[PDB]
Amino acid sequence: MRTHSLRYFRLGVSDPIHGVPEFISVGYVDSHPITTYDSVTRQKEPRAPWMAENLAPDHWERYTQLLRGWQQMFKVELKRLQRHYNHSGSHTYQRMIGCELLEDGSTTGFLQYAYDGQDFLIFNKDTLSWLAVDNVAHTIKQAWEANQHELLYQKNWLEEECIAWLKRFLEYGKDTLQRTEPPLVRVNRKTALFCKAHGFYPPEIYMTWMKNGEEIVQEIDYGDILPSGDGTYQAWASIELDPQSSNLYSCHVEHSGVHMVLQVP
Amino acid sequence: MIQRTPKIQVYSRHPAENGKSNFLNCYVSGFHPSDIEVDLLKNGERIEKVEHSDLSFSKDWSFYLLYYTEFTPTEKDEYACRVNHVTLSQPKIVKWDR
Amino acid sequence: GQNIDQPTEMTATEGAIVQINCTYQTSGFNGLFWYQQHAGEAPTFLSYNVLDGLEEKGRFSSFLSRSKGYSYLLLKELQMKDSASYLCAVKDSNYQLIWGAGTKLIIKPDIQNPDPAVYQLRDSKSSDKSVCLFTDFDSQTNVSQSKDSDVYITDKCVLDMRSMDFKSNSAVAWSNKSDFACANAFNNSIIPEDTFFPSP
Amino acid sequence: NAGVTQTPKFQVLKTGQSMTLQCAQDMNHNSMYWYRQDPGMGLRLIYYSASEGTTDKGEVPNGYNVSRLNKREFSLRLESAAPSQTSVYFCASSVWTGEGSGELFFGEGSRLTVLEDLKNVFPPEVAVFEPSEAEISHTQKATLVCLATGFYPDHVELSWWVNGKEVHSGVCTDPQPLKEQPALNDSRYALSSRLRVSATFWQNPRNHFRCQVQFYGLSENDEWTQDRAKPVTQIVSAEAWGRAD
Ligand SMILES: Cc1cc2nc3c(=O)[nH]c(=O)nc-3n(C[C@H](O)[C@H](O)[C@H](O)CO)c2cc1C
Ligand SMILES: [Cl-]
Ligand code: NA
Repeated sequence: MRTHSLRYFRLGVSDPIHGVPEFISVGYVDSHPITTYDSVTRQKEPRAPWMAENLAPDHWERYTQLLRGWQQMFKVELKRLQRHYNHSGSHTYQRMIGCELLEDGSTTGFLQYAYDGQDFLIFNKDTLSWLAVDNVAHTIKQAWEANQHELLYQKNWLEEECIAWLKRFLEYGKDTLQRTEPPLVRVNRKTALFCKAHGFYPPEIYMTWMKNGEEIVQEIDYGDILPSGDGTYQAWASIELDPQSSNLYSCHVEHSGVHMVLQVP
Repeated sequence: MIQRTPKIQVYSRHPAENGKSNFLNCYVSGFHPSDIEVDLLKNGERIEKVEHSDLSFSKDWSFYLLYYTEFTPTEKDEYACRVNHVTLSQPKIVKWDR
Repeated sequence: GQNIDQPTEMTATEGAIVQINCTYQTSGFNGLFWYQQHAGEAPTFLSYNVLDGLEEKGRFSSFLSRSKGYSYLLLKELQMKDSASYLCAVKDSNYQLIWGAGTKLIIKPDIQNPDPAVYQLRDSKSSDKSVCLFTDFDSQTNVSQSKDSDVYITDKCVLDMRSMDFKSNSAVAWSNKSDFACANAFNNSIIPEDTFFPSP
Repeated sequence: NAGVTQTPKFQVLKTGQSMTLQCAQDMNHNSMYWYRQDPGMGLRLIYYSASEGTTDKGEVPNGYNVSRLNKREFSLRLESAAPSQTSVYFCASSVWTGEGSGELFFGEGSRLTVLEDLKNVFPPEVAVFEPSEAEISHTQKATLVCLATGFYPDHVELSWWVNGKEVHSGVCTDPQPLKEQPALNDSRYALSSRLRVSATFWQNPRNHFRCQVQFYGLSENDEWTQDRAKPVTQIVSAEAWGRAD
């Protein structure tokens, strides 16, 4: 298979605007949302049909209870942070935990926190320690590292549980996650040459411009990989033309183990 | 506190062809914090029936969202995306360049 | 199905070592707990393992093998106060605890100077019962229940006279029958040949 | 710093009667639990409360309901008690749930016995038997025996009291009661205890020995229609004085 990943995020907001949830948690497999929970609905719900169709109601009931607890814990943790930063107003707290199963069968696992959108604490599951970016984080690092058993627990979760669940979800969603829709690629002039691709899945794609068989990495404008709305993606890359010399330009696209070259006449 | 301003990209689902139904997309990404206002405009006027994905989370802690509406492009009709964020003193308009 | 298995009961000798095994088959794994529960008391936490290996905590060590789905609780230098039930529990993929049924650990005291005897206690003026005490025998002796439905025999009990650093086993037998006598109260038990029977 | 405090320690119930068990923790824990413990099986979760303001069923919720009244308290309700709910109930708490290594902290347990009728509830008869003179001369020690007999259900606490103070050294009480008629499901119970002292201690004529059995039985609200005395919660004791002879 291609590389796949499972990730769960949490967002906490300390003084949210009216209606906006103080707490949101969403899971993803690759780029696909699979689950959602927030402090308004108080329910964990599927966000992909292949998730809903394979997990019975008692599953959603169980994790609804767990997320209600995680929500309270996140509030307490954010209250502690903003008090120790001595910050007024509304601030954000974020968590991301997840794992990857790479093509060669190796795995990775990660867990980190952010305050106001900046790295706050980063777990190292090999040295079993927390990296702290400032002295507020340093205080939390010491409290968490004093609980050695919970660091061992997270290492096991990242390396064993997370990968087991990812494989389970990959099979649930295999029709979606393991498919391939090759790109449709074209060039036009706008003076710069624009190489454009659309209709492809998975979103991972590499487009670049070659001049006379040499890759001019610093002379290329790489567009973002963007969702088209229908489950497929689009992207582009442009290079500028030298009107003082003749050169052979070619757009190169790699997607899901297939390479394409479009030579510009 | 570092706040990140939204990147705003306006594009059709398929390569646009006048008289052929399509979807106009506004992809807003890289912003922080998460509160944001997004409208699609037709000729300067807000389109009513406009859908959007749920708030989404990036690994670098910023957020992103896709706003879209079904439409049929013509030669004369101009489209744009209007976005307000705490990082923007006034709303920013990004026209659809075809 | 998910299940967890541990032996129902184990008996070891004071001062020795005992290993209590626990095997589990679960929907995922987030750690294995051992708890101690003295008779008629609350379970109390002893240990947690989640990666492979052995952790020591005083006289107790806990071992885990995830690939074998196996743990043991190791108790060294056994003392009488270690007599208790030991509960194994696994937290599964959904963070739910699956509890083993418990291992009752029985500790045999080391009886320094056995002096087996059956004594007739004095009658109470408020009771029709005659009461016999089998005491001071070594811990290898087993006390059998009564075969006469009107004779009651309790199991051996270890008492600790702490000032004298002295422990002793005893069992009690009583009845209100006219033919009941301490000389025959424990006839259904295998008792030491040299058990002392004071004259009536 | 009380930990987990649950009540009552003991309760007899008639089929169909309601009962609320209380539980409170003062450890500022977020998660609370109600378990039942029965012979031959592991603890079974009845209901739990992952956080203040939420509860959900465990493995055996039928016949029960709970109230997470606040962060500290988690009550368990038996609205219509059934014989199958005869069990020992444990309340527990943990700092959080949905984490790996955090342990449970347990309350002391509540022993419930549900009966079709209270006609077979009896307090213990308590008798104390003085040491054998043969034991005293052979060992220089003296063993008193206490017998608590004919009680039902097995809701008793036996203690020894020497010169008006409870003692534990030199005491051994059977961990489990004996069934006086082992073949009956409603058999009454017997319990024996020993207190062993030095012969010198026994031979001081002013030393006083008391065996006390607290029995948990009926209360004022329980209906009683039998000819014998209502078997209410009560203390039954018997005594002995040291003998100089
Ligand atoms: C089936 C399943 C669902 C989970 N759902 C969430 C979730 O909604 N949000 C989250 O932050 N972690 C979730 N987790 C991940 C993990 O249990 C949690 O982040 C712990 O805090 C990781 O130590 C889930 C785990 C499993 C096995
Ligand atoms: Cl993929
Ligand atoms: Na119920």
